Amino acid sequence: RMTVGKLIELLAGKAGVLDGRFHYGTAFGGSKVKDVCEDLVRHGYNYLGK
Amino acid sequence: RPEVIQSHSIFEQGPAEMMKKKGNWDKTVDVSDMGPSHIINIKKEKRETDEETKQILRMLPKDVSVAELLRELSLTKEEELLFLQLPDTLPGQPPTQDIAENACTLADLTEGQVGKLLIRKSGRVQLLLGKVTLDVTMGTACSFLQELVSVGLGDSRTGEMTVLGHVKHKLVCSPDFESLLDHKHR
Amino acid sequence: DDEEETYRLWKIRKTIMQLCHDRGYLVTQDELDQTLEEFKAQSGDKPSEGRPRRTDLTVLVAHNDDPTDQMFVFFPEEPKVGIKTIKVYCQRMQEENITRALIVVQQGMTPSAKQSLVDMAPKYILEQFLQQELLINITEHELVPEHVVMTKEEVTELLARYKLRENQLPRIQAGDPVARYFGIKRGQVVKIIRPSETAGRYITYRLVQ
Amino acid sequence: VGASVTSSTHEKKSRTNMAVKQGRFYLRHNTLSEDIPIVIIFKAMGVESDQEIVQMIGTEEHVMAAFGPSLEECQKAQIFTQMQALKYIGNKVRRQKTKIEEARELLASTILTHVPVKEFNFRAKCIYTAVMVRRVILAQGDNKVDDRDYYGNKRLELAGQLLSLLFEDLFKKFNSEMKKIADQVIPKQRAAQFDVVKHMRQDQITNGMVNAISTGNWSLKRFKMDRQGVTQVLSRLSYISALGMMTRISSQFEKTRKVSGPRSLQPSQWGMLCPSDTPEGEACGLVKNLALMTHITTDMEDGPIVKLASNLGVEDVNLLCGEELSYPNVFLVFLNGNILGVIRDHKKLVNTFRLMRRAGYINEFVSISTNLTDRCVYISSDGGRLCRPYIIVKKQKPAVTNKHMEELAQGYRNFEDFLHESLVEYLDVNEENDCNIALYEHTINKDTTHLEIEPFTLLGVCAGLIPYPHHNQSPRNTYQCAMGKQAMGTIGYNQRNRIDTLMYLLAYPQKPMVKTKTIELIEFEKLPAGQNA
Amino acid sequence: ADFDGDEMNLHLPQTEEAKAEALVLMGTKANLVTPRNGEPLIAAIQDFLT
Amino acid sequence: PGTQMTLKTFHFAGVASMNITLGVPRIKEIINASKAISTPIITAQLDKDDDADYARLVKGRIEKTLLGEISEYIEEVFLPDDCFILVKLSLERIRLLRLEVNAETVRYSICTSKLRVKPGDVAVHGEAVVCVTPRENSKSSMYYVLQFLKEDLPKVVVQGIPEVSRAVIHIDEQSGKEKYKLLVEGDNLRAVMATHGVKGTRTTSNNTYEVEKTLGIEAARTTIINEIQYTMVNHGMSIDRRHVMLLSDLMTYKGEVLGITRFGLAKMKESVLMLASFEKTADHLFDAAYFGQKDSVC
Amino acid sequence: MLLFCPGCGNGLIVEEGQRCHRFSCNTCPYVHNITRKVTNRKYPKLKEVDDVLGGAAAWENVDSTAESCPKCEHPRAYFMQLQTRSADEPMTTFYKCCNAQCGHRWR
Amino acid sequence: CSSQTTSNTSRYAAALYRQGELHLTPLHGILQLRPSFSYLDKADAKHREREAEQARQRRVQSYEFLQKKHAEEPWVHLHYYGLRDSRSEHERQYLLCPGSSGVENTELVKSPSEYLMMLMPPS
Amino acid sequence: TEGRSRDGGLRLGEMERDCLIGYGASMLLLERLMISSDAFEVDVCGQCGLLGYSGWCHYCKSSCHVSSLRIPYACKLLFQELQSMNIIPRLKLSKYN
Amino acid sequence: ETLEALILKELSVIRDHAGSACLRELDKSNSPLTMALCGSKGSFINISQMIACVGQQAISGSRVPDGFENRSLPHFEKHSKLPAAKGFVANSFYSGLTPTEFFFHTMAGREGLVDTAVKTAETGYMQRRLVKSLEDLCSQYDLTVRSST
Amino acid sequence: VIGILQMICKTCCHIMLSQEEKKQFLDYLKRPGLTYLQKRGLKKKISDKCRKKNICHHCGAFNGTVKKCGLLKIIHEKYKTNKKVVDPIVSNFLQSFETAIEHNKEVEPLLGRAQENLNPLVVLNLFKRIPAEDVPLLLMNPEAGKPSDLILTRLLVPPLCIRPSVVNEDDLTMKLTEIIFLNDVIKKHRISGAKTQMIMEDWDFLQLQCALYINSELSGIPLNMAPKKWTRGFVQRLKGK
Ligand SMILES: [Mg+2]
Ligand SMILES: [Zn+2]
Ligand SMILES: [Zn+2]
Ligand SMILES: [Zn+2]
Repeated sequence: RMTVGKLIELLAGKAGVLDGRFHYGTAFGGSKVKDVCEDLVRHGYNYLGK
Repeated sequence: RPEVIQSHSIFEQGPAEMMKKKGNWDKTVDVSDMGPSHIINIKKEKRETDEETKQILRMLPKDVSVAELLRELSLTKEEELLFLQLPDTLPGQPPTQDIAENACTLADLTEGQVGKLLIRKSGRVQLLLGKVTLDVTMGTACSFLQELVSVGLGDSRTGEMTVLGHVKHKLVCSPDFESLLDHKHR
Repeated sequence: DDEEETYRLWKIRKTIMQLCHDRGYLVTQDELDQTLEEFKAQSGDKPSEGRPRRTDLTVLVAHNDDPTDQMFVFFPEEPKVGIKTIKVYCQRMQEENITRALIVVQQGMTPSAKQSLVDMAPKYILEQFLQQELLINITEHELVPEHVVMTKEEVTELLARYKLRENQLPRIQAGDPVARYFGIKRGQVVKIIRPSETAGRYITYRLVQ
Repeated sequence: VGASVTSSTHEKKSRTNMAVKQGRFYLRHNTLSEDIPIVIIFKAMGVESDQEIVQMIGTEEHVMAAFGPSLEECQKAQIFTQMQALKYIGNKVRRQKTKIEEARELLASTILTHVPVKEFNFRAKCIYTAVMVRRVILAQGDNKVDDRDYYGNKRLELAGQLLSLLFEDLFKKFNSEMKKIADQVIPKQRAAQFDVVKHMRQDQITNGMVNAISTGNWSLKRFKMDRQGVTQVLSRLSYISALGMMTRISSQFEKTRKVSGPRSLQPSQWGMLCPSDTPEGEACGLVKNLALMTHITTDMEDGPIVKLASNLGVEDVNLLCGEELSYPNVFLVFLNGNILGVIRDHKKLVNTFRLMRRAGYINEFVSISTNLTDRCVYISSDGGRLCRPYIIVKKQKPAVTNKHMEELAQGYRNFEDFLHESLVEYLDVNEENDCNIALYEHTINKDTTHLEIEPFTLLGVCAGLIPYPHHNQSPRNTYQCAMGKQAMGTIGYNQRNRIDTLMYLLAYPQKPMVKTKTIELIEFEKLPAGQNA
Repeated sequence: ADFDGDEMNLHLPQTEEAKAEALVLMGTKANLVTPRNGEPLIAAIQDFLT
Repeated sequence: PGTQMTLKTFHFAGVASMNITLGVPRIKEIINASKAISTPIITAQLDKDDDADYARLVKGRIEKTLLGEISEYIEEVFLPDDCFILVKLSLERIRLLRLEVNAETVRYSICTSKLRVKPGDVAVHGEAVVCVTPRENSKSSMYYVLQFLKEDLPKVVVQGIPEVSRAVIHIDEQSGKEKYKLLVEGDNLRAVMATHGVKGTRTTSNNTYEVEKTLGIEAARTTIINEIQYTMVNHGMSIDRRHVMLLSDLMTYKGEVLGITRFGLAKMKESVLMLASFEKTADHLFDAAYFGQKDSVC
Repeated sequence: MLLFCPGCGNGLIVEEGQRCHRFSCNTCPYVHNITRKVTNRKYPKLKEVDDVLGGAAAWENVDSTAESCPKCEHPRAYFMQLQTRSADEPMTTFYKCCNAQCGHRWR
Repeated sequence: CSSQTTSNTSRYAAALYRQGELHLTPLHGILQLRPSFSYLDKADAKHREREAEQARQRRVQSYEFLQKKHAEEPWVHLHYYGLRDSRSEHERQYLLCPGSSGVENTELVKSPSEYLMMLMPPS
Repeated sequence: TEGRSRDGGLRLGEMERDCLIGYGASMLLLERLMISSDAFEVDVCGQCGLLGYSGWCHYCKSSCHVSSLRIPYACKLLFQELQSMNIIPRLKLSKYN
Repeated sequence: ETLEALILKELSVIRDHAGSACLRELDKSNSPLTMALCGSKGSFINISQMIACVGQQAISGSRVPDGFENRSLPHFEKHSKLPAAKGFVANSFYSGLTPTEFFFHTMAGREGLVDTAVKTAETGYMQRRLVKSLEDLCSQYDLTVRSST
Repeated sequence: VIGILQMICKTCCHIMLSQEEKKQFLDYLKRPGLTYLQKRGLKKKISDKCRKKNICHHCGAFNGTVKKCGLLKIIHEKYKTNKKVVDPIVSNFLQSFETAIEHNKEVEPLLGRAQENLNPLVVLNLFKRIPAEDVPLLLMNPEAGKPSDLILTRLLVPPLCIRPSVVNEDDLTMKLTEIIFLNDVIKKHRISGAKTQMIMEDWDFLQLQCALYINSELSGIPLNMAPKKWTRGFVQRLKGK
């Protein structure tokens, strides 16, 4: 089905709860995965969510 | 009707075809210029397209206003008639006509000089009419008769007709809305 | 031209004579391989050849069972046959006292003749073909499985085996090309031997109706 | 090949045809007993010299050759002057001085009804049919058959457009019923005078409407037609269900048969209709939803346009003869399908007309565009057609600058201000066919004339609830649209007072942890419909 | 079928004669292979192959 | 499989041309056995394939060729005493076509279904030209009939066998042996196979009704089996051969190709109540009663 | 080409009633006497000449030069070409090859 | 036979160009001429004669009413003079208007500002 | 009946009918389509071939030639209509041996 | 069509080589790869599209047709023939589509949905006629298959 | 009806055929194993072979063509004028209208349109006289019915079972009550001895309504009485999904 959109949502959400924020997933925009992963490693979690 | 036919495909002679056609259709009898067969060359039937009315012989080009007038001045300097159509209403107000805000018209003006025609480098044209400039361009080209005439009603019962000439070109005159906006911003 | 015409003549003669061989009439092996140059030797070029008479053939007989049973082949010349020509054929027939003859038309014939072809006589039967058909022998084509007509005894045996009544058999149309080729009337039965995709074989039967 | 026009005005809806069944042309209309060769209509029409008809159609040799056959039948028939032609088409009149005037009247007022004429100066209608024929003959040159799906040719109607016809019918019927009873009473019932106020039947209007709205059937004897299923019960499953419904579009085709046509997606929809949101199943493609940023126009005055157009040099049509049309340098000028004159140097006309619009003299929604294959300029003013706003670009620099956005954010000015100052303008499907649009600033080149305000506004209101839609495969987005409506959630702050046939709620809902900007525009997160797992 | 919200019917034959036919002829055990060409149709599906 | 058919693309023999019907529409086409179809295709062999002898011309002898370009120009000849039509011939161009046509053949081709103009009305002044003389037919006709005599170059009615056209590339990959073919888009098997210089005995058609009329039933039912199997396999679905053998037998056991439709089914079966349950419920019943038909229940 | 009468503007017709043919009107006595020849027709119409000489027709058109195939190059296909539609449009070339069990015919 | 083209002709003016000067004149009207085909109708009429509480008025829209209206107007006849006649040059003298070459026109006082909304009145 | 507010009942569509002719299960699709849906009993007079009532044929005024049967209701309904359209289905019956 | 054939050839080999390259770089034990190899779910084409490069969007077996006059979207110049102006998508789902690509992708996807909806009736009808004629035939003890009569 | 009426000699009610052909087709009918399809084909064959004849050999009686003159209206063409020599019979028929020609002038323009109209009464009293030996050649089995009964004069009202109380009542009921109502109208109306014209016009509407009872699809209904609403005739409840 190639719903990569769900795989990103699950990571942006995780990195968003931990620091009290809402992330945006707007069409043709939204939070880039290159920033979200560097947010997670700050909180002691692995930078790809596994 | 024949059925046994052996065709041929070997190369033939072009001048032979020309000679055959010559013999078939070039045996002219035009020497039969008898009275009832005479044709006045100025009375021919005519091609559909007016510009190419030369279907049998005895045996338009691009233009621009600056060109037209300057040939009408340099190459020729005789008189000519032109038909031009002006904007709905002119810059003037109705002169002491007592007016509904009626548009002024040439029918309501006096005689004499009324303005100047200005030709600019690169062939741009403007009609200097009072305080405003109106752009001018040639109109749709014509190929049919347009005769200018004067209708003299000499009496209530009868009058007189005289042809004055024919019209060869048309001109279109328009306000320059861009210029008016530039002068008075909105 | 006159070489394509002779080619057509050669081919149609080949086919007609092959057909007569297949119906089981007298024919000589040395004719079977009559080559186109052999035809040119026996018959000259088109302008010298009289179509309506050069190719007529009646030597064929039903030697298989009756050497005294003869038949005719005719090659009319006019594009459409008329009543007079078929009457000429039928009176020639009466002079030779024969019951069967073949007809070939280059293009066709009058509908009046078409109507007549059903009612010459019960004892006189005339079969019509078109030049553009016999120019190929349909029996030689790959999509046509081998048809073999069989006698009354064989059909008796067959429908005794399966307990059939003859009307329960599948049908072959009376006017079908192959049936008309073999010249089989109503009520005859034909065996078909289909070529299997493999070395095996399948048999089926059809009733002429 | 053939051509037809569904000539329609305020009074009646009609149509006409042409046919090429053998090579000559003929006019087909319902009230004419048999098709008439075109040249016969032209001679009856008031122009009889064949030379002039050929001038009307064209001068180029092959078009004239292909028209040729279409006048041999004429010269076979003993039909040489106008009067004979009116007699001929009089004999051919169909009915549900008859031989002379009645047939003239029908032609004058029943054929090509939408183009007008007053004093039997039918030159105008001659040109119109001459254009119409010139299309068919030239159309055989290349198989560029018209695509009826192109949205430049689609109009939309609303509550007002519909209610108007219904009320006008009822009001006319109210007068007519008051009429015939008024006629019946006074002459016979009583010598002393009566008064109508004793017969103001009140129930007739009220009933006429409410049963029409409730039943959704709009029978009208005026047009001998009926429209079904024009209203639906508002759906209240969830907040987004009602909001979604209030932007839906229906279609006239009504599932009559499979044609593999309008169900597909054509680029004409760009920015006007949502790509992702369509009903799944048998209705797929017949039902559509408006994009997020769109406008539907309304009727205009039409006055100052025709006046202004006449000033910009367009000549009157009837002052010139047929031979002019074939020249390669003259363009025609239309107005809502009507012919308005002839012009040369069109690009000046278009450029000035756009500029006057930007200055605010002509209404904002009036559109002007060019067709180069037919060399016609189409000016359009009728309402019901869609529009989008774009930022204007000149010489590779946008009109709007950070200062303006600062002003707007602080609050000095408002959207409408950007319109007078010629910073943004409304484009229309037929007009955005002409310009070049830039998608982002860094893609601007020498020629871009407009710039998108925000590309994410391409999607609709239901489809804007997906996060990261541009990372999924397309069918997935279409499925979510239809299931977002069925979710269970909140409805509105008065939901505890509603008594309604069926209502689903959720106990402890929550707002999304990953949210789109369309979610904030429609206030979705004030009425959420889910829970984070 | 796919367990995405599907539905299925069910009938209970009412005659001893109909029980015998349903079991002998229509049973799954007797129908492991499709009659179109004889290939198997009842076999392992995803997440058993992995 | 019929419902499973997805109507896949790139079925164009790898050449993106020859838009033959395929998929469920082709299946309907075969089952219905309607005597008229779209895009019929015939194939043939002659003797040998490639380079420099005896083959390619045959192509130009049966496929499409207007009169047209064989005249470089068509020009008027009016002259005070009379006028007539002229047609030029480009013999040199013909030779490059090497169609066997010449002036005399064109002469013979005219006078077929053309206003009964006699051979004396037509004249040939040279191998490069042909001319025809106008005549008044008096049936709404006069000397000016010239316009209705404008019936010579592209389209009125013509010599040759009509209903044929062209065909295009279809290459092969297996170079281990040399193998090629001639295709034809037409609707006359009898004629094409009957042409001189073609190995007729291996021609076929994809129109079942066409083959029946020309080679008997057995050729017909073999065509049906071939075409079903070719369609299914092309779309990648596998079916046993014993299912298609039985379908073809049932369709062709009564002596004719009976289509599986209302007309054919009425011709196959006999019960009135069975027919009434399928289609045409009104007429079958009323007609049954009139005939007093007694029906078993089997 | 077409003509209209200068006097009345209708189409001319061609007829003969005297020693010399004439271009005449049908409503007014204007006429022109044709003494010369005019050279442009209406391009008449007759359908596709396909099987004029179908099949292995006469051998007079044999020729020497021929092309060759890129793949196999077996000894039997000599050249031929054909035309499109009418007097004023181009002519086409096809290279068709045919032994058995294939589909070749190159454009 | 003549045919009318437009009702108002105000915005049309004839012109005569000359070296160093150009003279205008308002047009009184424009008309189109076509050959008259009434004679076939006359022939038809001759052949045919040889062979052998009122409802709401609608006469305003009927053609023969216009004919009757146009018949009220009497005919006037006119003496023709061709271009070959010197009378034509005699008449042509009237196109030139006398006066000083350089004159400041009293009219056309309106400035470009006034002219813009003058020709474009408020909607 | 068919509804869900009304008590329901599912359908053996024409596709299911054909699947059971796929298996050749002759007694199952007699049971499903007749025994469980609309079984019915009627009286037919063998002498005149058309149905009567209560073992008495009003057409013949006799009871010596009546015999009962079991036939689906919808087929009995069909015989009523046809006999009303003046197309009579005179049915002839015999012992079951 | 010569040009189209050449452009389609080039724009297909671009995706193939990008598809091969990613798969060779793809470490074993990767999940989509495990599913693809064992045949439980997916295929190699899916993996290439999710990572490397979405293909050439095609409608009815051809590049995107002209929808406006001489172009597919106003965002491109007249008479252009370059890849992007006719439906090519150089963006893998991981890196997201740009607005015009997303539109062409939706345009290509919709055909499948309409197709599936349409196919409901035609094949049902074919099956109804076909079975209604064939139902009686039954194999016998005599090995013949015989019609009802 | 039109098929059978095209066969019969209008003078003697016989089939028109040669005795040899009668014997031949009798023997054809005696062929065993007659099939429905063969019945149809034979009907076509006999119709084709019979239509050629125009004289009844049994009594020398001439017969003309039979053709539908109007919707549910039939006409025979015995008294037809021909381009060939005028038949004495048609001249005798033509010359007999002098009285009406004198009374009314519009008779003269259309005296050539006088043919034999077919009404239920005349067909019924014709069919009744067909002889027994002929029927099976007409392919309708004499055990199934007789032509005389093909034209109807009575109807059954179906039981209340096949038309429940609440449809208020079924449309078949409302149709039937209308038929009887209109029937009662005719009988009282004719007894009331009014002008002929209505008596027959009233009968045509009854004919159409009786037709409309069986089936409700007929498209030939003129404008000013076409049903404004759709209705369930018999075939509508047999046919349909
Ligand atoms: Mg599912
Ligand atoms: Zn004239
Ligand atoms: Zn009884
Ligand atoms: Zn008799």
